[PDB]
Amino acid sequence: LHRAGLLHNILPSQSTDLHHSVGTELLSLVYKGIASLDLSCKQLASGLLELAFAFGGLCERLVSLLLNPAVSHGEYFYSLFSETINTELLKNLDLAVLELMQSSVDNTKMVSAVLNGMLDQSFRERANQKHQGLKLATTILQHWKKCDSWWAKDSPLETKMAVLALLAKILQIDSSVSFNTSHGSFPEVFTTYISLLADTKLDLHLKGQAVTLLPFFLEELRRVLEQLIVAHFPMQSREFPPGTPRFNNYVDCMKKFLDALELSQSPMLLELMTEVLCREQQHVMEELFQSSFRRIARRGSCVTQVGLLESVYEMFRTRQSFVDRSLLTLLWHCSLDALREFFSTIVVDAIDVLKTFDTQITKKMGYYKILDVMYSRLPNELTKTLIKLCYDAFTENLERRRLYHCAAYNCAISVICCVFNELKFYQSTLSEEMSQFDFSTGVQRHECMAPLTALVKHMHRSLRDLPSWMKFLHGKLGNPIVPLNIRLFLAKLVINTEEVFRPYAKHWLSPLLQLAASENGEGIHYMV
Amino acid sequence: YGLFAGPCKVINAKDVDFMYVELIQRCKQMFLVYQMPSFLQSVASVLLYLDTVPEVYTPVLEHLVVMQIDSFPQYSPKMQLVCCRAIVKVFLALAAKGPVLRNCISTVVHQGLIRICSKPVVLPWKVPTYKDYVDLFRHLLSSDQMMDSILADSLNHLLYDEFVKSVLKIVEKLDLTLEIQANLHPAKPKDFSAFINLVEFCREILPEKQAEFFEPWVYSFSYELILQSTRLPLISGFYKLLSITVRNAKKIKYFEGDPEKYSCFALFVKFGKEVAVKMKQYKDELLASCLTFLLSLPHNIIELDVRAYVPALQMAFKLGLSYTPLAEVGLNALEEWSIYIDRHVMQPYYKDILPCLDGYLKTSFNKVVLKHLKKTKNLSLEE
Amino acid sequence: NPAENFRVLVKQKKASFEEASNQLINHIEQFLDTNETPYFMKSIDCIRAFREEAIKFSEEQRFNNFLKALQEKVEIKQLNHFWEIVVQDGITLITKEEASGSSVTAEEAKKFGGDVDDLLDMI
Repeated sequence: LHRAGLLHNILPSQSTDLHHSVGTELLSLVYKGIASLDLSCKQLASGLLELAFAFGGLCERLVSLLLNPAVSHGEYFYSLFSETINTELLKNLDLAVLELMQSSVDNTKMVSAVLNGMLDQSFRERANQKHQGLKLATTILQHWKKCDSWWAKDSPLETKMAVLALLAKILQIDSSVSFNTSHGSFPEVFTTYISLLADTKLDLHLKGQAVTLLPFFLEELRRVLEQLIVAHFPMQSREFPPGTPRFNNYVDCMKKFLDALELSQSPMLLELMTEVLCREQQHVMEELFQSSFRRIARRGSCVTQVGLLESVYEMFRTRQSFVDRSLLTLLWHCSLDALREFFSTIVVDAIDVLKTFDTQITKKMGYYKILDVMYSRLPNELTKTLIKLCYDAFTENLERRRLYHCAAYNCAISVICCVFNELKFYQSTLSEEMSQFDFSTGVQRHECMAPLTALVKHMHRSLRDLPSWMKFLHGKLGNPIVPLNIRLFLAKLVINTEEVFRPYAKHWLSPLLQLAASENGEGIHYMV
Repeated sequence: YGLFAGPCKVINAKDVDFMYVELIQRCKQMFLVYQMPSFLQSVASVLLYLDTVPEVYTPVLEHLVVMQIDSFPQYSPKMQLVCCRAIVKVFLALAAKGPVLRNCISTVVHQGLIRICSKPVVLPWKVPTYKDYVDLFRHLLSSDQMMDSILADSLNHLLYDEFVKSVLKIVEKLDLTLEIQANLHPAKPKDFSAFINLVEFCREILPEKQAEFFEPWVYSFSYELILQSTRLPLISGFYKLLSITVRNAKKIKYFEGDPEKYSCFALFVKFGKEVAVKMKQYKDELLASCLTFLLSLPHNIIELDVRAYVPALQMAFKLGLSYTPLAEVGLNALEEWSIYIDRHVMQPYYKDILPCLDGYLKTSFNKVVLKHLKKTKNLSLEE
Repeated sequence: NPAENFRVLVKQKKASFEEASNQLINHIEQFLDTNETPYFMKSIDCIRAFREEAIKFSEEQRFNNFLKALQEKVEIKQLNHFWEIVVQDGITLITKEEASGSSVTAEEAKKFGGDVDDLLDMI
């Protein structure tokens, strides 16, 4: 009959549109069950619930009933049939929303419970749309300041994290395209959000697991970022023993930040995380550092990648470790189109700086380490000259100086690929529901010569006696007067490749033999 | 500390939950070894002791507990027992408060079976398995031997009821779609695999327990399952599930043809006749389910139109000749009915029965040295 | 972060605690290229706290020499974030404090080819 659009031909308005016959029985039965139950009476009470929903105005009565403090019993009645309550209240635009938004100044538990029921139900409401959830989110965004008992030092930490969880559910429900910057009621809740970030009373682990919603986003951002992260890691994380509680909190918060930034790819966060990691080696789990860089390099727009790379590069100007630990991952992995843009953007930016003093040397390492990798794809007008400016750099006849020599030589090895390509180099239903429930809980031997061998293989691809300097190196390592470290370098390199010069091994046996003769640091017998 | 918190609930009670709070971080830290049962039993103890808990942990624990099921494979059996006992303890601790009891158990068993059916079926962090948990499962329902010890300082039937409600919401939740592009072309075969996982894991834990616990569902449950059967009356799972159901019903002797009783019997006879006449178009792994259901009915309902049940039974033996369990169960049903139903009504088709009984009649390291053999530690048609 | 740790250490076993000395030395020293000026603020603050605790129990002359030597150390630290900040915020204590006199006297004492190319071609 209700689907036929009639409810008063059989039950006209008793005193109001509320035909309280349904609600009286509902409350009496739902209370008397404790002072008895059945699946039969469960579905029958559900039926009575949609009978009440057929009548109008009962929603305020339900709001009152769930506030029953009999000991609790109102929240108990809600818990018994939260599903039908969600179903009805979804139709309720904001009336009971305001009811709770006012009555919740004291009520804390059941109000949050029913709010999350609203959230998860409208989340389940997705077959047609979720715009009902969006309108509900906007309404509660406006409603936010009409109940203030939470979200300040007027409430305990449990209360604060309760609203943190509720707003997290909202954000993972709502469209971040709006209310991420200034959008009507956005600042109203956003200043609140910032203030709650500043709450030092909460554990930093809880603070991080709250701020994990950061991909939905400005000086306030960065400044709260530093003022929070400073209070976490003095200089070192592994100074705290692995497995100790605060160390575990550190690893949890850092991984949360890493994944959140990997999703958001916000530049200042990149600077902060690089710098905090660019303090000590492998104490900020640099493997996930570089691997998340590997993801984000293929993600995002090319212009975004270029801007982020320029941000970190400018931040670069130990100082060297900053670029060293970080950039190469992006450079070796970011989109090739973005590489064109970024390099073209920094052609003369690097030309000039290409030509105490230790800082100069560190910058020059970085420049060689970025030019060599940028060369690796494809061959402006000035591009002609800069090549030479690299080679001379190695040709110099304190260990940082040898590192510099290696830097220049590796850069030349790179750039010699396409130029001097000739010889003479001049040395589901179930899945979706499972995810919906996950949503409801909200929780789910030294190496410096590798490029040298690579170039050897490349020239083998492009191509006994050769002015490939295997004559020169044959004479070099044939004499034993060559220093032991140099012989080690040459031997370790030539180990990786000998098939290239098979019709020259008929001579190669002679040096190695006298090298094998009474050979004599990282363990002689290994290489022997 | 977990066994100590109760005494600590006396002096410095407000410390107990305090340390309890940090333990949550630990298991969150444990999220991402096999020390889970330690956590489970410790939290079980403290929650038995604790009476005030921040509710923010209620979903987390729901996520946490299911994790150990997730981690249940690759366990050693001993700490499998340890963790199952810890599960019993956590259930008993949470059973103190009825609301949280019912909601948490519902959601956790639901998510658990979700992940269970998520494990794919075979066709011709180590790799886990799905058949293990049923052993776990039998200990879940055979858990008096631990709830007694915990009550020192019914409930399995409560577990049974929760499980029945869970599987009800499962079977009503998932619905299957297919195409034919006689012919079949599933459109969500992953859901097919999940469904058959559900069937293969339940049709053995259901009958081993007592249908007396299942009794509050006998008319209702099967009905919807029959309803589900009526949705796609070409799925073997319906036949197996209802076959287990009717085994349980004859175990509890529900057939006395109550209005619910007579409705049950009427639906039984009508649907059995319908499937016994539509078996013509059903083949192996489907016709097998059909016949196994048809024999699984008791005498009382099938007294009406025994004749229609004869030919499939005939088939059930000649195909039972090729598949021994089918003939075995058909023979058990036949001897049952002969014991209950009089010979006179069975007399006319005896000349029919005997021809299909000709089957099963035409047929005909480790050395002497003491090593406390591991083979000893490792522990048809003639019947 | 180890600031409170060494505070409770020096007020719990009452020693100079060269471990605390190295903790504060590390807490200060790692400010060279990474501009942690807020961490530098917390650093100078825990320096004041440790100076007070040192004058308190037994480490009067201990942190006297410690703070003095670190004062000339930051003086020779030719940085862009250097003893300028220390002096402008350590207007209270930057040097030794035993009782008075020489202590406040110390406070007052501090608180207030290519080469040829460069030198001649462009001078």
